[PDB]
Amino acid sequence: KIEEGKLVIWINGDKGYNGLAEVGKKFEKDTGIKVTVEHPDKLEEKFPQVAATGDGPDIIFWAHDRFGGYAQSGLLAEITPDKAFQDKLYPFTWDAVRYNGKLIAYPIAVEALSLIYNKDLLPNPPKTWEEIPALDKELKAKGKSALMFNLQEPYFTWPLIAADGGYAFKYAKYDIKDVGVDNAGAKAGLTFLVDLIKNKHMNADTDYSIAEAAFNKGETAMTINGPWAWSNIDTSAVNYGVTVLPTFKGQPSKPFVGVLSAGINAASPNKELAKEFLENYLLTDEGLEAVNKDKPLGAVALKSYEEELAKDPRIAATMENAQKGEIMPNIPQMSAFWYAVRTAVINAASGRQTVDEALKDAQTGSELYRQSLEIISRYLREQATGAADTAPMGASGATSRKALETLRRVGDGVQRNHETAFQGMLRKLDIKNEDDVKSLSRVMIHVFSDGVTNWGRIVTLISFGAFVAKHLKTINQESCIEPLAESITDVLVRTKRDWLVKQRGWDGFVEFFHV
Ligand SMILES: Cc1c(-c2c(-c3ccc(F)cc3)sc3ncnc(O[C@H](Cc4ccccc4OCc4cnccn4)C(=O)O)c23)ccc(OCCN2CCN(C)CC2)c1Cl
Ligand SMILES: OC[C@H]1O[C@H](O[C@H]2[C@H](O)[C@@H](O)[C@@H](O)O[C@@H]2CO)[C@H](O)[C@@H](O)[C@@H]1O
Ligand SMILES: [Cl-]
Repeated sequence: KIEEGKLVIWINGDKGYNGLAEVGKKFEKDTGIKVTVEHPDKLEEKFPQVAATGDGPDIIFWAHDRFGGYAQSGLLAEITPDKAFQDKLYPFTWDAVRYNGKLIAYPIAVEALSLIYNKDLLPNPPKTWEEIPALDKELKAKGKSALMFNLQEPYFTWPLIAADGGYAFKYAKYDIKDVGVDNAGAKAGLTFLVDLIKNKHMNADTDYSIAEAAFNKGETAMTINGPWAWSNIDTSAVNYGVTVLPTFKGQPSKPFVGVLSAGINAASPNKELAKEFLENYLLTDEGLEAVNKDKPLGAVALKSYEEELAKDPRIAATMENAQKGEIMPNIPQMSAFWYAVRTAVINAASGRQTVDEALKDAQTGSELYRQSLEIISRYLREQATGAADTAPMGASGATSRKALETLRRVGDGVQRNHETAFQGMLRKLDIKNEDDVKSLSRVMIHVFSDGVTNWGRIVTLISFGAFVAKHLKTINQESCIEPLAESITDVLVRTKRDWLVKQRGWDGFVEFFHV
């Protein structure tokens, strides 16, 4: 599906895509290979959908956080630069694009949010979130507002949510069992935001465009944005500074740090062309300058050029915020985490849910994959061997234990009553190895995805997995069970995410079958 002898590149509409296209023309000069740069809407949602069918761009640009998802689904080429090239970029940038030990992208630039303030309105920007209300009242008396930023994307609100002890996945590797979305710190940050809105210091409908227009016209004294934004402010002749984000309850705002990264599509027939492009045209002083001059990249991964721009106090401020922040995890569940928190912030801001209701649903949504896997993996393995897993359930272990106990009753019942259809389907598929299992997964993915949503169909999906798992054990294919459990889990949580959260996840399963 992807055309050989050219390069199609996807990059977000806020990045320097005219600059990248100029690096594209220089490549075409040397090679006679045309480079098309596109910035489609939602490209971070479209890439996984199209790339799975062997379609999409040759190169996708996004922050590193989405790339583990892409790599796990087999959508990215392993990149293998030689030592001489690896040494040209900061090790910590390479770390951002490492997944299960393999480099899955080229790092381009380190991004963090800063407080951007209009020096003519606000000579001294506020050190604390707590002083922004009184600053707003002072500025409204003069026909201005204190602060506007994008309330539609949780990336911009996260630094406040995280300040007093909100976190996504705990680090001390990343404990995926430990989600800090509905703890006291997260509640405190989101409550402060909702109070700002309730008190008319901010408007819940403010998005990227409205904040940018209002700051760049000198109507609001402050915004929160990344380096990409600076170009448009330079154009506006607002006298702006870039500074440390305000503290909350005495603690730094903790922005989620992104490394803008360039991944090669696994389905691309143009991998050597993509590698030559990214290594020897883009990731050079001249290539990054071309992009940076269009929309600023931040602290670039390329040591030689980072040194040249390091003296810029806007970069200095970006790295001060990044140091108070945390590098985003690249784990496959990041997409689910962001979707959950996006919904929680929009709903709390709008009044559709209270902060407690919004962050509860977000915690459920963020924990959904790992919780579902634990139940589904334990059911298939204990069905297959006749022996339960001794290891303790961990956090939400009561939910997991009671869901496992319910599924034992209800799942054993479907395997007994539907033995005929299950044996029939198992006998048709000639399951004798991991290849046969992967093929089954593809079919079962289709049949489950295509049908209606209720606990019975969900039990049927998991119970068929149990039925198959018993087969795999008896034919010395036990190593195929975990990958089957991961397949079932993946399609369950991806295709029924909203319904599952609406039911309070596995608590709803336990209550629905309570007798
Ligand atoms: C495992 C399965 C599925 C199935 C998957 C499947 C299919 C093919 C594969 F290769 C692998 C997995 S993933 C999946 N996920 C959800 N539901 C599924 O099935 C149900 C229908 C169903 C079938 C059999 C037993 C029970 C049962 O539903 C009980 C139920 C339903 N709704 C509420 C409450 N209870 C459905 O789609 O609604 C499936 C679909 C049809 C099906 O059998 C259909 C009958 N066939 C006749 C011909 N024979 C050779 C074969 C049998 C079977 Cl065995
Ligand atoms: O809002 C959730 C969103 O946050 C990040 O996306 C940032 C991106 O890193 C920046 O490069 C810039 O474009 O703004 C985006 C926010 O609108 C995550 O990278 C992304 O995965 C996540 O969905
Ligand atoms: Cl409100």
